[PDB]
Amino acid sequence: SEQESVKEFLAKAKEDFLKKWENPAQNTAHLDQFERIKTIGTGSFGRVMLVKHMETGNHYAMKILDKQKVVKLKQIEHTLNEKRILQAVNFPFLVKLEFSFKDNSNLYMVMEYMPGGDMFSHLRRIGRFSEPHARFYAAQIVLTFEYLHSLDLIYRDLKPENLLIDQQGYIKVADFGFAKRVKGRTWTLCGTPEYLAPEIILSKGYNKAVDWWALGVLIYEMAAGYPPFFADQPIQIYEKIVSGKVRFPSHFSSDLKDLLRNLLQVDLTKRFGNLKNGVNDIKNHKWFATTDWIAIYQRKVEAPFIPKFKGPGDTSNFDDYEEEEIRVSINEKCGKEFSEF
Amino acid sequence: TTYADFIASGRTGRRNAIHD
Ligand SMILES: Cc1cncc2cccc(S(=O)(=O)N3CCCNC[C@@H]3C)c12
Ligand SMILES: Cc1cncc2cccc(S(=O)(=O)N3CCCNC[C@@H]3C)c12
Repeated sequence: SEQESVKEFLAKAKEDFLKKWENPAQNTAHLDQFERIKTIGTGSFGRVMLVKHMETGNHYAMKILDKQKVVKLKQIEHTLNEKRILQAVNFPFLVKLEFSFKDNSNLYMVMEYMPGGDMFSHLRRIGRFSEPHARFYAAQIVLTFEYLHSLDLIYRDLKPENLLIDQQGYIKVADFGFAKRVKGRTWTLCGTPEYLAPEIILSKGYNKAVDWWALGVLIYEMAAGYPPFFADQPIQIYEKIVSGKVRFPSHFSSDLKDLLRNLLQVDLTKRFGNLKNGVNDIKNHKWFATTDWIAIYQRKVEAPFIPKFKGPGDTSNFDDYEEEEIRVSINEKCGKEFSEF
Repeated sequence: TTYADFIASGRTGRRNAIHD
C-alpha cells in the first residue's frame, strides 16, 4: 500500500499542476522592485544575479534573458516551455519560481536564492562522494523525476551544474531551459554531451527514458569523481556513449555497478525506469535498500554535508563574474514571440 | 589513474548545454 499512497499523491499533484499549466502566472513583479547585488552565474543564454526584493528584504536569484539573443539562438519555444513549466510545478527538490516579468529588452525569472552553491563545485573540490553521500542526492532526483514524468514532463539537462544545495544539505533542480511537456516522442538535440543518452545522439526520437540514462551518468560521476564518458571534445564523448561499453572504478560496490548497468543501458527495452514496473525497478534496487523514500521527501534524513551559513545574501560559494549593467531599450523587442511570457 | 586523466583534461569546468 506504499504504491497506493504514491498514486494518490501524484493524482493530487497533477490536478494542482494542470490548473497552473492552463492559467499561467504572468507579470508578477517589476525590475524596479529589486536591488541588484552581484552576478552569481552565467550560462550560454544569459546571466544570474543575486537581488534583494526591497519591499520584503528577501534575497533571490534573478535570471535575465535578452530577448534578441533568445531569438537569434532559436530558443523561443524552449524559453516559453521553461517558464510555463517552472511556474506550474511544486515539489521539494525543485527550485521555486517566485516572480516573472519582462520589459522591452529582457525576460526575468526570479527564483529562490540558494547561498550554499552548486553540487558541481562541491564535487570537484572533494573529488568524489561516498556511496551513501551520492545515494542521498540520487534519491532526491529519483523522486523528482517520478514527479516530473507523471506530469508528462521530460527534464533533459541533469548534471551537477544544475543542482543547488539548500541550507539543510538537500538539493534543488534549478534550470528548466530544456524541459518540455510532451506525450510520446520528441526529437530535439539538446542536453549536455557527457549526459546524453545514445538515442539522442543517434537522432532517433526519444522520451523520458533519456532522464533515467542521465541519472546513471550523475550517480557515476558523483561516486567516481569523473564522468563515465569523457574526452577532450564532444564527438569523442558521443563515440564512447554509443559504443555500449562503460568501465567502473574498482571501489564501486557490486550493487552500485549493477544499478548503473541497468540505467546506462543502450537497449530501451531493458533500461530501468522504462520497463513495466517503471520507477519501482529503481526505488527497489538493492543499492537503494536503506533509503527511506518517504523520509527523503519529508526531509527527515540527516544530510551528509551542510554548507556553512554566512548570511542570507552571502555569495562566497559562487565565483566572481564580470559585471555588465542591464540596459532596457525604449523600443519593445520581440513582443509577439514572447507575448505569453 | 583515470581520475588523474580527467582532472588534467579539457572539460573539468562547468559544461554548457548543446545548441540548435
Ligand atoms: C514546444 C513548442 C511550443 N510552442 C510552439 C512551438 C512551435 C513550433 C515548435 C515547437 S517545438 O516542439 O519546440 N519544436 C521546435 C524546436 C525543435 N524541435 C522541433 C519541434 C516541432 C513549439
Ligand atoms: C547560483 C544560484 C543561486 N541561487 C539560485 C539559483 C537559481 C537558478 C540558477 C542559479 S545558477 O547557479 O546561477 N545557475 C544558472 C546559470 C547557469 N548554470 C546553472 C545554474 C543552475 C542559482
